[PDB]
Amino acid sequence: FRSKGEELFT
Amino acid sequence: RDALKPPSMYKVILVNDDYTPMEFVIDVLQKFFSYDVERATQLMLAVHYQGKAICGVFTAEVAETKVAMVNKYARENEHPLLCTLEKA
Repeated sequence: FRSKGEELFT
Repeated sequence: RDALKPPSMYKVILVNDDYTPMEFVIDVLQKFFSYDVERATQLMLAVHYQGKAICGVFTAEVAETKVAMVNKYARENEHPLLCTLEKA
């Protein structure tokens, strides 16, 4: 999948 | 026709793709499989890094409803996220 930079707490 | 005794069980599988946002998959896991965020995120990552993962194992009817709901929810949100079933 694609991240959007959050991120990520795991 | 056929027989009796235990039902056949089915694995609900999430498949990886390059376009569904991670945040979205996490949401799916909480929404449709009762995962908390922590477990949901780890499972999303299992999918992300391994290419597929088992979200749950259920009786055929329960499994099919999950899969149908997951895929409908993905399309309605314009994501290609694919949920599928496998006989356990």
